[PDB]
Amino acid sequence: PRKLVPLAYKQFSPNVPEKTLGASGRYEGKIARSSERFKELTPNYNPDIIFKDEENTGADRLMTQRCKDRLNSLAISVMNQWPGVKLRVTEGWDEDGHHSEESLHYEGRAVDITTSDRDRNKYGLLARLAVEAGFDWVYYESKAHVHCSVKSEHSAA
Ligand SMILES: [Zn+2]
Repeated sequence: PRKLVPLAYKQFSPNVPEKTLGASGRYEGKIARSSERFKELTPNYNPDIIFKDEENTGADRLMTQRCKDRLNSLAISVMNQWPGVKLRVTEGWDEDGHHSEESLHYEGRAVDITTSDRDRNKYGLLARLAVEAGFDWVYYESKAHVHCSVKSEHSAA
């Protein structure tokens, strides 16, 4: 086994920019409910994940299949890491323009996460678990959350 080293505040892994092919790849444009690409999004109702849903719209649950798969893997690892604690999503798909101009939040490929107990001291390790869970980019963006994203299925050729 390898020793698990938490990410430090503002560290990102892999250590390259988010929207490079070695990480989560390109911005593909905003997804709105009326978009054809809204069909890229699937609602995550994993009982072992808490969703903040501050907008009261269920947007936080709507994400791409790859995002869902990586998040679901991480959910198991979080419960393993801290028995009694669960993975929590505080911001998923954003319909409201609350990020920078070309955010993967706008297309359901990024989630901001915490632990269910909101113990900020756990977040560096949470970030390392997100890397181990296979998220394509993980960024300890604020003391209050870890930003995790995935690539799209649209660079296969
Ligand atoms: Zn984020």
